[PDB]
Amino acid sequence: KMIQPFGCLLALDEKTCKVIAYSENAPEMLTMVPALGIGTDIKTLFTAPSASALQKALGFAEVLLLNPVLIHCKTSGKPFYAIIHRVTGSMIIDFEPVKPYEVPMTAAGALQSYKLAAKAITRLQSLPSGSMERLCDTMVQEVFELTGYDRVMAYKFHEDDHGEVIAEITKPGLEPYLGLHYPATDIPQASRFLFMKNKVRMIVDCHAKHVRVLQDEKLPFDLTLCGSTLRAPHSCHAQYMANMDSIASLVMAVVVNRKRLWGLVVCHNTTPRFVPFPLRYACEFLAQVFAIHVNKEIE
Amino acid sequence: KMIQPFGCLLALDEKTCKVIAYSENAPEMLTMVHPALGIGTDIKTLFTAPSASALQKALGFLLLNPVLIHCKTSGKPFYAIIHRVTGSMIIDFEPVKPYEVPMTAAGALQSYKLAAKAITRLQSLPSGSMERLCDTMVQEVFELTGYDRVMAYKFHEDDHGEVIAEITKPGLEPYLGLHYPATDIPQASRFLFMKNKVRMIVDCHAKHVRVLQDEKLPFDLTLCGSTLRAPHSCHAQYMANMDSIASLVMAVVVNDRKRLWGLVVCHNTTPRFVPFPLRYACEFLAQVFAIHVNKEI
Ligand SMILES: *[C@@H](C)[C@H]1/C(=C/c2[nH]c(/C=C3N=C(/C=C4/NC(=O)C(CC)=C4C)C(C)=C\3CCC(=O)O)c(CCC(=O)O)c2C)NC(=O)[C@@H]1C
Ligand SMILES: *[C@@H](C)[C@H]1/C(=C/c2[nH]c(/C=C3N=C(/C=C4/NC(=O)C(CC)=C4C)C(C)=C\3CCC(=O)O)c(CCC(=O)O)c2C)NC(=O)[C@@H]1C
Repeated sequence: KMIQPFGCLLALDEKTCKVIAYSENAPEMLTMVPALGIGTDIKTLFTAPSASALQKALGFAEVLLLNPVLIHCKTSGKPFYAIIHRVTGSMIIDFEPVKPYEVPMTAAGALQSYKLAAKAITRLQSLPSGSMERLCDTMVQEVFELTGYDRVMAYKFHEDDHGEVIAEITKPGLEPYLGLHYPATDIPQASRFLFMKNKVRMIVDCHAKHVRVLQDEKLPFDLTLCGSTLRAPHSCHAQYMANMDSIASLVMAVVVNRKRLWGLVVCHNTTPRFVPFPLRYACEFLAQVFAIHVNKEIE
Repeated sequence: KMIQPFGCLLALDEKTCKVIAYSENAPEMLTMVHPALGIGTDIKTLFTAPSASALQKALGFLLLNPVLIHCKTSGKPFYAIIHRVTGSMIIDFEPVKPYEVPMTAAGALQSYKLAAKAITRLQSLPSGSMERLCDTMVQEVFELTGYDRVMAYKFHEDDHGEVIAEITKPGLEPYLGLHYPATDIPQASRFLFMKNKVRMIVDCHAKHVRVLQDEKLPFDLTLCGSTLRAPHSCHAQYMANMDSIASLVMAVVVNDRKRLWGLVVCHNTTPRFVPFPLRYACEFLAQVFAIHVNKEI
């Protein structure tokens, strides 16, 4: 029930379209502090066509969900990307903030993001088969040019489930990890499914003060939120990251197919870092492609 | 000096950033009709400030397209697509429904993601069959665009064209295997096919619109590369006899030793428009198709 404080979270009831859980920083972020709490209808917060654009999604099944919806707060004119997913009877929105001079550029930032992702995919296919080393080298390189982080590493999970840094690129001056071997318990099991579930997963600042999520108290159970892109890490991984002077990361999951988590393609930064939803989504596609050629060379 | 009427055009002086030529419809599309728009207008008066400063930043450009803009009072939104010529900067304006503006980026990711699916089905093909390559592409395109008819043209060594791959909606006469003379496509239309990469005709019976420029302009304003450009009135008549009212053409250039190897072509039986992000995503699907075509050769 914790989320990172670079965006905010709102869950709604699918039938009524009324807030049934909100993150602690939502009302400061989305209104002028007409208020926001349990109960709020969403027409009272955004402009009409953002509001009208959210309600259409209720109807779309999750084989027709198209993110991000670009929204504008009613009064402030403040613009966010809204990022939807569905857990049985309930909608859950991640809002992520848009700088104002990006609003005119949102279609062609989308297009460019995929354009780089697609090209890097071409460089992948044209590679001669046989070598896991040049493949995984190309993967981490392309991801480095694509994402700008301070370090990029692939991992590979052996049958014991422990991992070996099998590939690596960094900006000049940083200590290497290429080759090293760490224990299978360094990544807990329920974390491993979560990676499998949210194909891309992002931590903007491990020293962030995290924020709480408040649900309607007339619900007899607790609502599932670990799908949200604003999922807050465990405080244990946050200290591990700070000690090793990696403060941001972005993760990609390597699921082959007999379906298994093979590995992870990862970026680490030594200062804060935020990449917006159009990129993260491009990386979903690169990840699948990479999973397919990894499985090919196993054969 | 004419453009298709679904959009409107503007060209700006590269130095002063005021209008130096405008399409006749444009005062009606951009202003809800000095006259609000003519030779001399500052675009600062036409649009809203961040839409205007979005445009002024392209004067320093590398160019990314399309820039969504809004008009001053109405708030009508447009995709604004930009390209460069010698002393000026040209803008095509295309219409964007006001209640889909929240869905712009998602309609942009959703198109380029389908194109990228087609690119992997192509590259995973067993090599050694030009017939298998084209048959997939025209079927991949056939699902991406949704026109009534997709075909491939191959240009022989005497420049005549052959329909070497096709897939259609059921009930239409197939044109597969047909040959046609070289004079059906003049050489200037082939160079423009190489330069625009992807060209669209929305309604070959649409009445075309003239572009007016101040005649004291010290150079001629060329609309060669403008996504609105009208067809020559000869092709709009040949299209009607074939029952094709709208098309979408994607050139297949090899060694980009540059030569136009052929075309991937979409014809439809009723008017049909597709917004620029998709066309942009197919602009890459063609390049990947030309790269595999050259391998087979
Ligand atoms: C505390 C409860 C335990 C814990 C939790 C935890 N760890 C992760 C993710 C990673 N931990 C990694 C560990 C290693 N081991 C190495 O040798 C190494 C190089 C210095 C690292 C970083 C590791 C590889 C990951 C994967 C993510 C990554 O950035 O590479 C998580 C998931 C975080 C999330 O919410 O996304 C949790 C909860 N880790 C411990 O060490 C404790 C035993
Ligand atoms: C009048 C000046 C001449 C003319 C001009 C013209 N033609 C095109 C494009 C095409 N013409 C095609 C012709 C054929 N011939 C066939 O047998 C056949 C199959 C039934 C067709 C469609 C042809 C293949 C094209 C290419 C475009 C396409 O639809 O695939 C153009 C270019 C139009 C533009 O502005 O983009 C012009 C100017 N065509 C004639 O027939 C006259 C002799």
